[PDB]
Amino acid sequence: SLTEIEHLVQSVCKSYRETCQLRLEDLLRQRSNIFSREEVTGYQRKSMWEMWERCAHHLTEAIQYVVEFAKRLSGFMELCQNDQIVLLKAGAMEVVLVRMCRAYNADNRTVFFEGKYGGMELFRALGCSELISSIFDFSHSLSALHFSEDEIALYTALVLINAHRPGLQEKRKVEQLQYNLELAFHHHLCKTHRQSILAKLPPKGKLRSLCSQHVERLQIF
Ligand SMILES: O=S(=O)(c1ccccc1)N(CC(F)(F)F)c1ccc(C(O)(C(F)(F)F)C(F)(F)F)cc1
Repeated sequence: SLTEIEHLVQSVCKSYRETCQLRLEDLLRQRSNIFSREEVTGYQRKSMWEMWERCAHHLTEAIQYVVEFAKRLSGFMELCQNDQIVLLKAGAMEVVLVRMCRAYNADNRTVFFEGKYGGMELFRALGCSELISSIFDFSHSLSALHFSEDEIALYTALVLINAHRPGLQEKRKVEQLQYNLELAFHHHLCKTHRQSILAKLPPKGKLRSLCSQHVERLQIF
């Protein structure tokens, strides 16, 4: 019914609030805390290897919270061990990317990274301009939509629970789950007068195309 769906919305948003890693109020009030021209040089002078192993640490950490988010998600636990791993190893990464836009400031084109805010010149040492630019451009486009926490909660759930991932065994059951989440998302945008964000959402395939490029560069190192 309908009450079930309102419950599902509430259920999903609680799970995100508990597992958002960084509170929005902390990220917003620290927007004035910017790296000095000296501190950026410090990061710029580091080696690829140090810089890669730092970023890979923050990512793994972020993925832990995404995993904890998936576990609190209604229906996910009921799935088999195979489909759980299929959905996670495909989408955990994609969720992390979506989550990142909260840490992005469009006013000065900076991102929160290890305590302070800094532009993309901070990652010079990684040696991959195009990849970093992708991340910033993607976050910038998502930041203009002013995603609420609940919108992020519901959207990331749908990113993660997708019945189009190859190698699913219990496909029919993942469809059912996705379904209810789609409805929950649409219901809530209606309740909040935010139906507008749908047409402004990233096209399906974009998220996946980004991740696939990021994972390939990463596996090198
Ligand atoms: O905090 S991060 O290191 C970060 C990287 C770049 C810009 C801002 C923040 N981290 C973001 C996270 F949400 F995971 F904390 C992050 C680390 C590494 C990446 C990479 O995409 C990849 F491929 F290594 F996973 C890349 F290193 F390529 F940038 C992406 C994001």
